[PDB]
Amino acid sequence: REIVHIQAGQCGNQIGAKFWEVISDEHGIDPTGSYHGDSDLQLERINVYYNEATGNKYVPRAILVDLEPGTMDSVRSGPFGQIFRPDNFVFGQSGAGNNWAKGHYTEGAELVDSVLDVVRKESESCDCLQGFQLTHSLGGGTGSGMGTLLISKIREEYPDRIMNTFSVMPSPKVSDTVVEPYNATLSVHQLVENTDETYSIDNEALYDICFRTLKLTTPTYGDLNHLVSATMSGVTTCLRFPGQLNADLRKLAVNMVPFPRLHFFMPGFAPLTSRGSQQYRALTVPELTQQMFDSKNMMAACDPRHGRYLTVAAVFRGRMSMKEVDEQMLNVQNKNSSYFVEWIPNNVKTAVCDIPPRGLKMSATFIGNSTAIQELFKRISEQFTAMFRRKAFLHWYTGEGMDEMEFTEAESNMNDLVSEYQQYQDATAD
Amino acid sequence: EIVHIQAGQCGNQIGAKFWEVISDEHGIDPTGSYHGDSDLQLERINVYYNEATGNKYVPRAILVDLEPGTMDSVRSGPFGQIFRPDNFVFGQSGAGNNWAKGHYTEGAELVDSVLDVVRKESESCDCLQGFQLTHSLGGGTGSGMGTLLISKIREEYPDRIMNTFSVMPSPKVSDTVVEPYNATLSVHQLVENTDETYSIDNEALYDICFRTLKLTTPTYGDLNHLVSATMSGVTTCLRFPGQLNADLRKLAVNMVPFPRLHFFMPGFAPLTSRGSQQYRALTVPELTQQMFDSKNMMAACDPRHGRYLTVAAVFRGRMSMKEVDEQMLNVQNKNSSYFVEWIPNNVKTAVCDIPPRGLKMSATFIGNSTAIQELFKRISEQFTAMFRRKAFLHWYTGEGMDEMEFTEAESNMNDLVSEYQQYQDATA
Amino acid sequence: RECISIHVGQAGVQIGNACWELYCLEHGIQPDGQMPSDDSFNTFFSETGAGKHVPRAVFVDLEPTVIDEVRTGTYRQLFHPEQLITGKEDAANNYARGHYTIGKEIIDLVLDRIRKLADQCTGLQGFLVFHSFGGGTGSGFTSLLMERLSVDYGKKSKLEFSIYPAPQVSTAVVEPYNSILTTHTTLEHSDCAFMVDNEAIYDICRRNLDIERPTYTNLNRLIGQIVSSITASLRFDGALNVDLTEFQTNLVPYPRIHFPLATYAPVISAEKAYHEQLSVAEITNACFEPANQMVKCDPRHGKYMACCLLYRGDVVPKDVNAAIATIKTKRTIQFVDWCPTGFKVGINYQPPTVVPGGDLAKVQRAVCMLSNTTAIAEAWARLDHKFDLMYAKRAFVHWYVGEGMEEGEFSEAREDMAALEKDYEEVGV
Amino acid sequence: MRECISIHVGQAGVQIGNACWELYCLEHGIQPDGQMPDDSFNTFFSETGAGKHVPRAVFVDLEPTVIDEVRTGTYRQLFHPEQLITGKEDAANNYARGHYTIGKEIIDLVLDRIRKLADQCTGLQGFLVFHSFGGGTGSGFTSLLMERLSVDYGKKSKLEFSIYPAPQVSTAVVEPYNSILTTHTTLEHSDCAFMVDNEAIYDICRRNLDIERPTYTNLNRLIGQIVSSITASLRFDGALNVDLTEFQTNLVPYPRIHFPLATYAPVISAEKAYHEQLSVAEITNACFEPANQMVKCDPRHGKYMACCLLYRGDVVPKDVNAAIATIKTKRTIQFVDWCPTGFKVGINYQPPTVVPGGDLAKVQRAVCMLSNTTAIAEAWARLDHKFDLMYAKRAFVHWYVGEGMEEGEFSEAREDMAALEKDYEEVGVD
Amino acid sequence: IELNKATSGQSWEVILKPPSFDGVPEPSLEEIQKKLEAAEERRKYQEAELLKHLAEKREHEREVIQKAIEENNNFIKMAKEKLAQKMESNKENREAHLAAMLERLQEKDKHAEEVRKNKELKE
Ligand SMILES: CC[C@H](C)[C@@H]([C@@H](CC(=O)N1CCC[C@H]1[C@H](OC)[C@@H](C)C(=O)N[C@@H](Cc1ccccc1)c1nccs1)OC)N(C)C(=O)[C@@H](NC(=O)C(C)(C)N)C(C)C
Ligand SMILES: Nc1nc2c(ncn2[C@@H]2O[C@H](COP(=O)(O)OP(=O)(O)OP(=O)(O)O)[C@@H](O)[C@H]2O)c(=O)[nH]1
Ligand SMILES: Nc1nc2c(ncn2[C@@H]2O[C@H](COP(=O)(O)OP(=O)(O)OP(=O)(O)O)[C@@H](O)[C@H]2O)c(=O)[nH]1
Ligand SMILES: COc1cc2c(c(OC)c1OC)-c1ccc(OC)c(=O)cc1[C@@H](NC(C)=O)CC2
Ligand SMILES: Nc1nc2c(ncn2[C@@H]2O[C@H](COP(=O)(O)OP(=O)(O)O)[C@@H](O)[C@H]2O)c(=O)[nH]1
Ligand SMILES: Nc1nc2c(ncn2[C@@H]2O[C@H](COP(=O)(O)OP(=O)(O)O)[C@@H](O)[C@H]2O)c(=O)[nH]1
Ligand SMILES: [Mg+2]
Ligand SMILES: [Mg+2]
Repeated sequence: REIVHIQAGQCGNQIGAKFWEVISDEHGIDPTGSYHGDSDLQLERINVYYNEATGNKYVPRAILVDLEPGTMDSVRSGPFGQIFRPDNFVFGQSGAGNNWAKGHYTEGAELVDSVLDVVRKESESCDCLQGFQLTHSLGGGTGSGMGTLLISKIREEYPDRIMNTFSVMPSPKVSDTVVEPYNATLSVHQLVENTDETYSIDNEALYDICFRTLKLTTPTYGDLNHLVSATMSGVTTCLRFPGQLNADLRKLAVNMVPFPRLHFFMPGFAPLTSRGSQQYRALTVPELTQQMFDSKNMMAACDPRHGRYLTVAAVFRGRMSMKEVDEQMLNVQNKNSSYFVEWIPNNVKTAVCDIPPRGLKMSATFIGNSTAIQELFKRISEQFTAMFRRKAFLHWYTGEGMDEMEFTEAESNMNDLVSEYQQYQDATAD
Repeated sequence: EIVHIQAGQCGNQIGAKFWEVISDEHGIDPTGSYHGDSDLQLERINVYYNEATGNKYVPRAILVDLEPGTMDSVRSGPFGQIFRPDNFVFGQSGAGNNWAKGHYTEGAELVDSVLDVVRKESESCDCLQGFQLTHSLGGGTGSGMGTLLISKIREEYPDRIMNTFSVMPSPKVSDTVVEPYNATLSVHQLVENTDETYSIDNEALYDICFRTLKLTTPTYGDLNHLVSATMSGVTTCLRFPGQLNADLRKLAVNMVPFPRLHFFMPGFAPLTSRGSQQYRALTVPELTQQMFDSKNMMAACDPRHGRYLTVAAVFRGRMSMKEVDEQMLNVQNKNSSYFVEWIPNNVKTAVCDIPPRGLKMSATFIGNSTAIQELFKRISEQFTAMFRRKAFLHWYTGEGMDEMEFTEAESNMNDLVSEYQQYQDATA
Repeated sequence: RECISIHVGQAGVQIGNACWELYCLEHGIQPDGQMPSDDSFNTFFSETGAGKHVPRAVFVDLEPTVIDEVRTGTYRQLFHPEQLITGKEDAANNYARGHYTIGKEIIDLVLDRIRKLADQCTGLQGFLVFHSFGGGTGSGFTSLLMERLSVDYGKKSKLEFSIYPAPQVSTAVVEPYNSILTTHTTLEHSDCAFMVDNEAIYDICRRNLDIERPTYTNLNRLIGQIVSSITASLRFDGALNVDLTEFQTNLVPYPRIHFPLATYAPVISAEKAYHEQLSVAEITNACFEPANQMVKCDPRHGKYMACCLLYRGDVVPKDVNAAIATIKTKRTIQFVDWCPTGFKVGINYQPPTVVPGGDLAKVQRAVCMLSNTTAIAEAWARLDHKFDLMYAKRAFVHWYVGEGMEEGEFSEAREDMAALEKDYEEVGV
Repeated sequence: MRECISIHVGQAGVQIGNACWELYCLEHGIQPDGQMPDDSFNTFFSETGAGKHVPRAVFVDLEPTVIDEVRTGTYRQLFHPEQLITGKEDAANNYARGHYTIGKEIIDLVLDRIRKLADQCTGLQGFLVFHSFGGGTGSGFTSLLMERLSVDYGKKSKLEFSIYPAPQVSTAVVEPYNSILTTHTTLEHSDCAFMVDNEAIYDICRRNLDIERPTYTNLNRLIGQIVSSITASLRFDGALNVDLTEFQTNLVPYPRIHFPLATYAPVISAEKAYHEQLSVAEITNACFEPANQMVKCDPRHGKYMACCLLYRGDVVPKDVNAAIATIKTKRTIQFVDWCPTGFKVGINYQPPTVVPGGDLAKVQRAVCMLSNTTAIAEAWARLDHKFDLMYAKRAFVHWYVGEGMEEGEFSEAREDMAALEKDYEEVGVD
Repeated sequence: IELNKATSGQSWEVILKPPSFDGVPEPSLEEIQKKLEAAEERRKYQEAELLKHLAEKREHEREVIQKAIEENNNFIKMAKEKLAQKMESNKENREAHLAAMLERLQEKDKHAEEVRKNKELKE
């Protein structure tokens, strides 16, 4: 039934607030939290993300978290901002200093218990809690550190529920914060054990998309965030909108996840629009199918053609021909057949929603479990191993009473995931 | 005096016809009252009917079924208003074409209920001869309970005589696979528990309807018409006053030379079609040779493959006793190879001046021929077909049974066939 | 002087129905017991304080049916209810059933009727037993009774009247079993036995009485003539065969060869124009022709041991002796060495009475003929083989063993019938 | 008397039940309230002192949705609220959740309701179970239920109407697992099972009804016509014929060989104009063509151990015989040498009733051919392969194991399946 | 030659040829009853043996209907006992998986403490 959402750190709140903006508009909810939409379907599954408050008002089941007041205040003073319950804003002052160990162990643990106080309170108001949803950067202090601390602390309290995350992968293309690989490596380990499914949102891909495709010379976070928000409404569509399913976070996990550690998903969107740019004319059914499977459209900087798909899920939005949709979908896995495991029969599922996204008459979202993702980790591990080799910026970490051995552990944990990814890539039916 | 038990779909249907056929011959209208012409009809009425003064004539019959269906058919039937309500002994769980259900589990529950009825019906007789059962050997009620009843009756009236109208199944008529299992298990019980057994083969009744009667699509009504015809013809000497003056036990003493060999080949001439059409009289030889020919036998055996141990032959209507006797001795002098020589004057002929309904001259035949082993081999083959692979056997073992009981049934029957092939080969 | 006539089973009862029918006619008794205005007829009738003459007879059968047909008929009044003994169910054509089964049950009750019949005698001559040969009642019961009559009323005579079975006349497949088993049991107890071959009677109702398929009534009308023609001297004031003990003397020399062959003349029908009624020689010569024989055998081939010619009605002795002279003139007719060649003639002057409104017509002259010839063995051999074919393969035996009797008693009976057959060989030399 | 309690498990089960139940109401003049203007239908319908007729049925599901659609439905009044049992959390396509974790919580309450329906049975024949092979409830809960009724009702007759998964008709990656696990656990507890291959139903709509993309409604209504034909012999009583259980005896030679193959004819589009009507032999021949089979298999190549024809509408033996004879000459219908060559025939009086505002047309005469062919074992073999493919790698097995199950259960279930395949090989030997 | 003369009767011997050879030849109730009673026994014994066979056949039925019942109260006993273990093993298993994953999380909660402690040690 219901989903409890946690947004953490600068990026967590930044992406979270836009997700909340996107979906509120989709559901007929205005910034004051009142409803004035035209379709009953908007409210049909509203109970997933919104608490039906007093005076016929709807208010997100969302907890906002940071070890700094900064982003927290911008959100509060944001367009919708007022919409969120102000009791749920669990904020600190200390800062996490783009240091995972400050977040996960020191400054972060001081606020963690206060966070769970609010999370318990939102879990109470549930007829049947489905699970949790976390938005965070794996390169900061709060996002990476305290976000994974919360995972571990929620996981203890709600083992039975689903743990789903939207994790944003660091890139030099975006942030000259040297230690970012360290934070990303430590978080990935925590994720590999504590979440059920993670949508890997690579800032390398995001910059490249805005830059090479969208032709944005100097793309902003606003520009990258728009793609993340596009993607999120996409992935969450079947959960929010009524269709032919039924519509569970668990059912998706059971189908999309063949092996436990391997739950990092490569999202992809089509069409790729520029932030606040009025749409030209709509894409045809094949255009959507083609684009959706293009490396150029992938939310994580990996080539799907350099690997094999264990499982794929595709969501089509708008009032388009499903016979055409199905014709194309098969054609694709009938030529590209060699990019899909023979040992997972019928590994590509397809959903259609007549409710198109704002400003798009027709969109398609892709969710794939590609061994290709090992490229993402390899990149991180490479950058990590470089600094670690040097024992670079390591007193920032050991200064939080941490261990060098914790790093060597994390390093190997990253490597084992690549060895595991490659294992099934290579693996044959015979 | 005679008590009549009818068991199952077949048994009650067969029985209900015999009861409606004889009631016409005896002047008993479907409301149980004498309206006949001559007092010759009432002369031996006490064999089958009781008085409920009345006058009211009630058939000395017990209606037995493990499910209601068939009973209600008779209740709603034409002659139905005739039977004692207190004599419809039925269940609700129908045995469902399982010898095991009928004989063991299900029937056992309804058995004592029926027997108490027969106890009552026997108190009202000055001197009973024995019992008469009409039942099939392919289903559950008539096949299993019918045998079980016979056994419990044997146990209650040892001295009384056991007469049966057993309808032998065929793969042609009916498609219930299990049939040979039911049949063989019933046969095994008949060999030991009855004294006279009229072997009516459905294979034969269908072929008679199909080929001879030109009946393109024969019905049960059609098969049953031929059975009812014979069932009245074989009981002509019991209910009709002639120079015979005989009964069920004298018939047994004279027909059955060896205890186990007691299965008779029924036979009727002419073979009348339902409703249509009568016309034209039969010559004496026409009536005689027709009757001795295989295309007139209710059992599917060629009598030219055996030797007649004993023969009984009732002729009805007005005819020259001379001509009939002349024709019998002519036939015996012609086909002497197929009549046992070591049993003198083993072909007996009876007469009755009152002819049957519609046909003004008929002749019923009862042969105790070694050829009947052909009917058993036919059954034993079908049994062993399924049995070697142990097919459908689960339906029986589920009812508390053992494979041993199937082995025995076939073995006891295979022994019966080997028994017929002793006197089949024997001379004088 | 007195005589008890016992009628056993269906056959004997029906035949005895006819005999008393004829005696009532001859003596002038009404079917009610009364009579109007020689006396010796009493040797068969006992008087009640209400002038009625009750037949000294006891009718037994194991099924009611047959006897009810008497205790319904005009002759119901004749006999008392005690003398007509009936059972619930017959011996089902089984000798073992009649003798061992249904026998034991009824024996004493039947004997008691005979006792109370006997307790009314100045001296009982003997008994006259009527029965079939092939019936389960008219064989099993009779033989059991004959055994008891020999112990209870020992020394007294026995005159058996048995019906020899024939195909043409309602015979059953087990009849030869019953027939010999009875003869083996009824052997040491019978003083004299008269066989009546049903074939012979049947034939005579055809060729002479013009009835193609004769009824029991018709067959019985003929039987009774002979039976009455036998008892002629007992019921009247005759000289030849005055007592039952005369038959043993006059016909039976060897004790076991006690089966005389009878011959009657004339056999006349009513449905035919009148003509000159036959002379003595006419009816005498007729006494040697096999066509008029009571039993089916060749007396032309077989040595004799006795001969008696029993005349009735308008007969004259000179007209009798003249006919005896004529027979020896053309035919020689063989006799056994140890026996004198000659007849014992006896004439009873009472007219031959015929049933009013019957197949048999009015006659002034009649002659029955008793003769013991070795040729009677030819009648036994016919039966002995029928038995031997069935027993050879044990067909039907099960029914007899089932009623108690031993398989030992089948061989025992035949073995004895094989000795009786050799007795006609020892004599017929 | 001769009572028959229906059980509908999961999404597929319930929705097929509704299709069945509306048709049943039509067949017996029953109005959606219960009232109605052959006492034989009582085998399926209980009657109250008010004159309302209630089905002898139970709708179970681990989640509300599907059952709620009945509860607010056009037949909300047709059942008791008591007899429509829903959970709060689905089995998320997991047999181990249906069977253990989740269904354990509902089982007792369900059996308790089945018992209350049972207490109203003067002489209960048995049970009819409608479930999916695929769904976590249709698989796990069903098995749990069958297991418990075998304890509860002992050797009482249990029938199945299972829905064989097809890619074309929804389906999920893990369905082969759920399919194999159920068959195995259910095997002992089932007297006889009617397998329905969703692809066949799909292919029949697509070809005969001309439906480019068939709706569950289009499928389910089709299925209902086949089921009502199988059950006509119980809800109707005719002199003509109609006599199941007797069929069951021919169909089942050995306990484990209890899955007949149904071939229904005719499926006619409610737009085929001139048509009106067909001959007995036309429909009798239709039965022998594969394009009419309920399960996709090849009986032309296998052997037969039984053949049963269930006629309805306007059928006279005269021409049934004629038809049967023409067929028996042709040598493609090869039976085993251990059983006879006759076809067991049953004829109904009540013409096939068609759903107002439906896809099928009104027929003068319909036939359903139940037969025991060795070729059905092809469906097993098909399912098994997909099982083997995934299991070889243990793809998705963690989900089962995590819910309490053991790897052993899969092997046990798989060996059973293999023995069942051998059982069909062995049985077809002459 | 003569015999005797009577009322409505008479008699006389007639000799035609003389006899060649002059010379002529060349029971108890107990034992009938002993024989009758003897056969009655035999009829009564075979009846008794036939009664014995039916009694054994009656017993047979008792045993078969008994097996059918016993076969059910073994099927139900198994199905139930199979269920007992299946439900129990799953219980223990799922709970142990849950108990292990919490120890692991509490184990990592141990690490946290000693890190906060190691920060203090450095200070
Ligand atoms: C080979 C045997 C077979 C089963 C048979 C009869 C059965 C029959 O007549 N049956 C089976 C139900 C009842 C009956 C008939 O249809 C109502 C009526 C007229 C009847 O005789 N009914 C009465 C008796 C009756 C007599 C007189 C008038 C009215 C009724 C009965 N009630 C109950 C039991 S019998 O159908 C024609 N038959 C040739 C068949 O064609 C059958 N087919 C088969 O057996 C094959 C093809 C070989 N598998 C089938 C298609 C019907
Ligand atoms: N002549 C003649 N023979 C008869 C008569 N009744 C029977 N028989 C013959 O006697 C033989 C059979 O004997 P039954 O007396 O009828 O039989 P039963 O056993 O003594 O008597 P039931 O059992 O009561 O019939 C056959 O050869 C018959 O033909 C009759 O009235 N006259
Ligand atoms: N014929 C048909 N197939 C269906 C239907 N619903 C689902 N299916 C099939 O059943 C499978 C999915 O199983 P479900 O019944 O939906 O699942 P469930 O777990 O039992 O129920 P839920 O948990 O409520 O979803 C797939 O193989 C589908 O093709 C239906 O109404 N008709
Ligand atoms: C109750 O009905 C009958 C009873 C019997 C017979 C019979 O067939 C003519 C009947 O008609 C069916 C009978 C049978 C067979 C015989 O030999 C095989 C025999 O010798 C003798 C007979 C019968 N006896 C006579 C002399 O007909 C007695 C038993
Ligand atoms: N796309 C996106 N990435 C962001 C945003 N803010 C920060 N990042 C990325 O997140 C990382 C730093 O994480 P941040 O959220 O600033 O740190 P934290 O607040 O201490 O958890 C870098 O790799 C940045 O590229 C944002 O709003 N959008
Ligand atoms: N001749 C004939 N056979 C019948 C009749 N009814 C059923 N049968 C046969 O009976 C057998 C099955 O037994 P049935 O009487 O139906 O079942 P029961 O109720 O268990 O005795 C099959 O071989 C059928 O052919 C009927 O009226 N006449
Ligand atoms: Mg007798
Ligand atoms: Mg499910």
